[PDB]
Amino acid sequence: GWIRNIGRYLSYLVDDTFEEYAYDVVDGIAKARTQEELLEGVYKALRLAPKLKKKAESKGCPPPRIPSPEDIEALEEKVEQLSNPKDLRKLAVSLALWAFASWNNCP
Amino acid sequence: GWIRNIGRYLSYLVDDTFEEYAYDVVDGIAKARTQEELLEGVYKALRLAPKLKKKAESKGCPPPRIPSPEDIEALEEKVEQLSNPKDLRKLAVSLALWAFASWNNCP
Amino acid sequence: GWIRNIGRYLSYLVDDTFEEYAYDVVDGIAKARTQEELLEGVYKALRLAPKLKKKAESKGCPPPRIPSPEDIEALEEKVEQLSNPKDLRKLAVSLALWAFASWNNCP
Amino acid sequence: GGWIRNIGRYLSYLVDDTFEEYAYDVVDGIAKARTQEELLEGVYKALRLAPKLKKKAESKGCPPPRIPSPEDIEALEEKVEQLSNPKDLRKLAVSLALWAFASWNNCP
Amino acid sequence: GWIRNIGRYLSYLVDDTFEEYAYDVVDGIAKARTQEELLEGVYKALRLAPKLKKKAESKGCPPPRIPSPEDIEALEEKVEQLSNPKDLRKLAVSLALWAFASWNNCP
Amino acid sequence: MYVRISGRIRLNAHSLNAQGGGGTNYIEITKTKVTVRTENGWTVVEVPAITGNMLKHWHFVGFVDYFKTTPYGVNLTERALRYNGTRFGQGETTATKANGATVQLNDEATIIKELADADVHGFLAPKTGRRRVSLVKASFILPTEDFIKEVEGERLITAIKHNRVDVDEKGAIGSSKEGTAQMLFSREYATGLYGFSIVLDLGLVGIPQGLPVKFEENQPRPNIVIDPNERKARIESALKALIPMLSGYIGANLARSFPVFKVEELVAIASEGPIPALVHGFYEDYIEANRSIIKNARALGFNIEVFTYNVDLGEDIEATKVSSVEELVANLVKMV
Amino acid sequence: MYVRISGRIRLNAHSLNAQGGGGTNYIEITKTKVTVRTENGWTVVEVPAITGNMLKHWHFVGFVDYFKTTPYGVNLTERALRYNGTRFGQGETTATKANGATVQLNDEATIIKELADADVHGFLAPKTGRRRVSLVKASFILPTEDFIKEVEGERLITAIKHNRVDVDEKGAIGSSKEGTAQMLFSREYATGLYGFSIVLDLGLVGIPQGLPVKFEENQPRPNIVIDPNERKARIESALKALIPMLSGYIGANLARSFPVFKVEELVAIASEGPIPALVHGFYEDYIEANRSIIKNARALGFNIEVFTYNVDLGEDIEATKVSSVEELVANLVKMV
Amino acid sequence: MYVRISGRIRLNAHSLNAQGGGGTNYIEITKTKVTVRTENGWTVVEVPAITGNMLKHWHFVGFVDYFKTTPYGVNLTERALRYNGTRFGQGETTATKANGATVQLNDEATIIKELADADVHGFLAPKTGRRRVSLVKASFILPTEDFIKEVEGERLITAIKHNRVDVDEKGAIGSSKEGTAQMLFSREYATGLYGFSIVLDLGLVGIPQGLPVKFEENQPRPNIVIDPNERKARIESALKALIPMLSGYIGANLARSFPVFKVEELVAIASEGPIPALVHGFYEDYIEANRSIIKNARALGFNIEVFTYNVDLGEDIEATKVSSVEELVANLVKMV
Repeated sequence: GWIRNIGRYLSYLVDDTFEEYAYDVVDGIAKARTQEELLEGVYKALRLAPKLKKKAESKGCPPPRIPSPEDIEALEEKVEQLSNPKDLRKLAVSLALWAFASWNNCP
Repeated sequence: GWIRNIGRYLSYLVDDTFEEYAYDVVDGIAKARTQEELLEGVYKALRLAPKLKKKAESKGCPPPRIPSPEDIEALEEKVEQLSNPKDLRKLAVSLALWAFASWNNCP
Repeated sequence: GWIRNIGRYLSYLVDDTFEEYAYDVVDGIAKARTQEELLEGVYKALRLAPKLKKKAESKGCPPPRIPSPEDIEALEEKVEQLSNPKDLRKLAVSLALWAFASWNNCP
Repeated sequence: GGWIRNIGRYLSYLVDDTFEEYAYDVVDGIAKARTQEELLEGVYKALRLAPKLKKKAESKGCPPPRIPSPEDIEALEEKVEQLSNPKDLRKLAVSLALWAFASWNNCP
Repeated sequence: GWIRNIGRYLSYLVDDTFEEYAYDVVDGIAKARTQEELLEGVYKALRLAPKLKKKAESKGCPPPRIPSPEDIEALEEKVEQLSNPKDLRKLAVSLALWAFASWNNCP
Repeated sequence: MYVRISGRIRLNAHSLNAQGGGGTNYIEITKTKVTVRTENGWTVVEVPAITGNMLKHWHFVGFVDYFKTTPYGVNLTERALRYNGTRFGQGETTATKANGATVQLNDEATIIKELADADVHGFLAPKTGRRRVSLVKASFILPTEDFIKEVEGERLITAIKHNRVDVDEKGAIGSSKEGTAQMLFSREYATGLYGFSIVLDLGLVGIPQGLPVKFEENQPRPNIVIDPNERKARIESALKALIPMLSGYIGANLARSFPVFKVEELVAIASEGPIPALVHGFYEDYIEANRSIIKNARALGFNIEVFTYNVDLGEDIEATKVSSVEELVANLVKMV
Repeated sequence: MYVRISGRIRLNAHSLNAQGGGGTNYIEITKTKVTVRTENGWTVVEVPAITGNMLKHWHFVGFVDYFKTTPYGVNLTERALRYNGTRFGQGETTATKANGATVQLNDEATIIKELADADVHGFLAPKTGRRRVSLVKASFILPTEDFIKEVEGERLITAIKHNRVDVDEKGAIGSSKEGTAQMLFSREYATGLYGFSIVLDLGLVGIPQGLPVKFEENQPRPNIVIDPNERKARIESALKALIPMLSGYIGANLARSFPVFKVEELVAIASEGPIPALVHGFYEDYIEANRSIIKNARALGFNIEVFTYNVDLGEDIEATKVSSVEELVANLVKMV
Repeated sequence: MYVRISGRIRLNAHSLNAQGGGGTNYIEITKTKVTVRTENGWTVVEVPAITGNMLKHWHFVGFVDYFKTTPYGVNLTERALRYNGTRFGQGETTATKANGATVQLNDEATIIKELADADVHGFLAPKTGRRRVSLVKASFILPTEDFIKEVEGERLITAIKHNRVDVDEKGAIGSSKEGTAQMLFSREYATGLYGFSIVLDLGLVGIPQGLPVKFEENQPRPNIVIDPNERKARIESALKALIPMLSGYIGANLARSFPVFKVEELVAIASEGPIPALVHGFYEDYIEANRSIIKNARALGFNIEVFTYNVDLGEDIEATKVSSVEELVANLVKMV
């Protein structure tokens, strides 16, 4: 449920075979407690897309799959109806947890 | 049984020949009261992947075994349905029962 | 058989030499009533395994017999069918009985 | 098979003099072993006092107590495992409970 | 045949010089259809050792003698094969019979 | 006026009525064997219990305590005033009244007239043969059966060691050679949900059992050797003697143990005529048995009164809900 | 004058009444079994507790501490000055006096008129056989039932290991082979919300148990063998002895633990005539029961005075709201 | 000078009283479980703490430090000069003074006469059997309820990991085969706002515990074996020992941690006679629990004199508004 594409995108900036390794965005995603800073963090993570797209062809592997605009839009109405911090931070830490795994980014 | 694979990775960070000794995260995972605490502990344990990736080869050891992205799905679906403190604590302690076992790594 | 190894490890926490007298973990394991108490007592007992490993060479004693991953990864599902405390108390007392035996820890 | 006397020698240290450790409750519980679970519990309670006697025997010029070997524990475990009938469980419990009261020459 | 040393001990619980008058043990050992109740009765009689020894100590006359451990195994190594009650009687009744004799203990 | 009481009382950390050791450092709590039905067939289990004799002694103590305040408290025994439970041991023929007067033992009526304890709790005079059965009956105190069913035993007992700190003028423990008295004894403490049943056969106070009736012209009448005020005071004191039973004054070792002793539930019946005793609270199915045994008894034509605390008794039974035991004794003393 | 106090207190990081070590490196607090409903049948759980014997001894310490400043403090046992709870021991005939004189064990009247601790806490002299029951009864201190029920197991006893530094004259640390002493002894510390049921009767203070009343002219004349002013001073000291008990001066290992103490609430009843003891605060529904125990006892004819600390006890009950235990004992000492 | 002080201190970034760790690379701050109401059922939480043994030892260090300067400082044990926490060994019979003399371990009057630390902190001689209750008792240092409850999680401890670097004469790090004595040495660091309730029964200093009070002619007198000037000097040193306690000289790891320390608030009471133990500051409403423990205490006849820092304590109570800690000590020592 709209949780694996964003996990793939977050992993794409930490996994190997790349050059842009920015732990700041993934670290701040886990350590999020209010709506504004979480939205700022996700937007900052998404702004790294053009660099990844331009470096994808530098190795010949398939380009990273940027999450679809509908997936990005769903987060707005998925977070706007959460008010308690306990459930607000659960998704925040799940997003960061999904970034660390052992698949293949691109052959 | 879907836990020994991640348990081996957990044991990789509190044994010798790897020089981590991060007892804090293991204790946090084992001594977890709410599911948010368990998620945070697992996130901290999984955070130290890249540090242990290339260090094993530098110390002449086989690459460590990150849990496959499949088992994160099962862990998340289990923690979603476990709300009572009893079963949640049982799962949390069972995750790190063998964190200090005698796994044969780096022969 | 799968009880003698764990009992051998447990006997290391109370004996001559190995100056770490931890009767609390043995008492908790023996007096455990539910599955969670037994699991947390076992985790507390195994938390001292690095201490025994470090203290083995500090006194010239042979290295302690850390329980293998196999016996624990069998004991966990051995626990997860006991719906009555009567069948759990016998397992707990069997686990904790070997802690006070005349083992040759430091020959 | 000969280990009954071995464990009774240790159990006798909880009742005799020159030890100041009069733990009659554990002896009575072992002697009143209705089922195997609390029989094992009584044996564990008796074994819990082993460090006290072991360290206090040398504090009064007496030989250390003969703590039962792990072979004795294995024998007790296997005897309990095959016993699911109180008929022989009563006599088994009384067998090692009776050796607690004996004129052992612990301190010469 | 190791009867006098235990006969005197059983007489200790009935002699007028010891004002405790525990007739239940004598009846229990005398009336014993099978093994278990005879063993329980002799154990009950043996359990009053501190009472006798440091009640006679408080009286001044020399303390009673506990039966030696040498013949303790003698009773159990013979009673095991006495399956037939009729042949058990010949000693079951005699154990109580020797307890009602004179046995001058202390002036 | 006859009274029967039964119910369940919760106990915790009690050491009431131990064997006392006598000549050892171990103070064993008394044990008794009771029969448990069980789905596997009837079995026998050893459980801690309180003998009825000591319960009766405590009832006598409470009776004396609440009878001294009565203006007629002069009719008490010297031994009774000291809570001495013995009554006219062998070889003696005279009783020392609390007033200092001497009471002969050749007649039962005189004894019951001048001695309240001998009248209420009965007496025996082996030298002269005069006997009088007690008017209060006490049953044993046992853990209720369903409690044993639920706990699967657990041995329900702990042993706690208490020392005898013997500090001399020099502050030393000694070595058993100077005269020191330092050792370490131990006490057995138990708990559980016990059941109790007390029978108050208060219908012969002031009435000798040799000639209970007179038949002046062939009609029954009580043979009372005391004025009615004395009988009323004795009955009221006996009824109030149940207060220091349901409050926690039951048992020995009250200085150190003092059982926690909360009453859980109770049912009491009271009537002038002879009434069958209720079912003792030890049995798990005693609510329905008591309900039937009071309903049918009232159906026969017995003018009984039923007081219930923390028990429903249904709705057909006309029973009074009593909030606490002192309210129960107040209701009892309201009806003579 | 009889006074019964029961309530709930909060303890943290306490290690009172440990089971000792017997010369070993592990010392653990006393534990005992209790029974709780837990909405699933009466289950038995083992919880830490401090025995009533130790509480009674600490009450005696408070009493002997507050009795010295009284001008009548000469009448005291010399052994009691150093807080030695021995009374008369076993093989003793003459008891030492604080002044320096000697007291014959017999003639209980002399014992109670010359020794004050024996007057209040009773004594036993087995050489002759003299007995005097304690006039202060202390109950166990268990964690309250609802706390155990709502904590859902999850044992709350923590074993803290704190060492024993042994710096030699050369500044070296070794083993027993060189003559040193280096052990890392461990102690068990606990917490929780406990209950206390201190009950103490002072109507027999200075009254020998062999003859409580005199009957000079057929009247219940109390037999006071001491000066009435001395009796009043003794009662006042005993009542003020609750100042340190409920302020944190109860238990062992006060030097290194000093239990974090706070009285959560309590209720006390005082009367001149005998009264039922209040139910312990260990049970969840004690307060309501106590309300009934009060409400149905005043109507029976007892002049019971009731004091509460932040306890509502409903209304229509003559209860006094005491701001603290000190104000409570201040109210109590006025009616002596 | 039965002085009781309790208050809140903001202990930030400390590592006092770790768990030792057996010498491995990970060592953690000791933790204990405390109960908090949370307004929805009492729950126990595990939090860092400072054991009272550490506080007592640091009080002893301050005492000897401020007693050496006094000219009466010769009477100090040799082991006490080096701040050795031990008092008397398991099997030693003699003690060594600062000047090198020998002190016997019998007749504790001379022991407390010739030794200062053993007089004010107590001792224990297992061989001879001498003992002395500590005159200074300290409680645990726990985070306060109002703080522990409003954090709602917030594990506090951070576990900063700092390791030793080792280089040989060739500037080589080395490996495990050469050792090089390298360990990671991870340490736990905590924070929070805590409370302390140390007490000092200093009025008994210089008095043997065997005969605390002597009787010249039926009148009490303190048994001051030492010179009164020596007693005053010891009292002054004991009072001034609190100065390097509320300044940041408590706990361990001072060479690296030295906690960022500040006293948030405190209340102290000196008085002259035995007085109630002041309740701990760990509870949130302790100030109110103190405002009702000293306002009414003065009504009973206690000459309580109270000093307060950053606590209102009402207005009707005559409380001296102290501005710091050492001038609180000055006010305390003004009355010697």
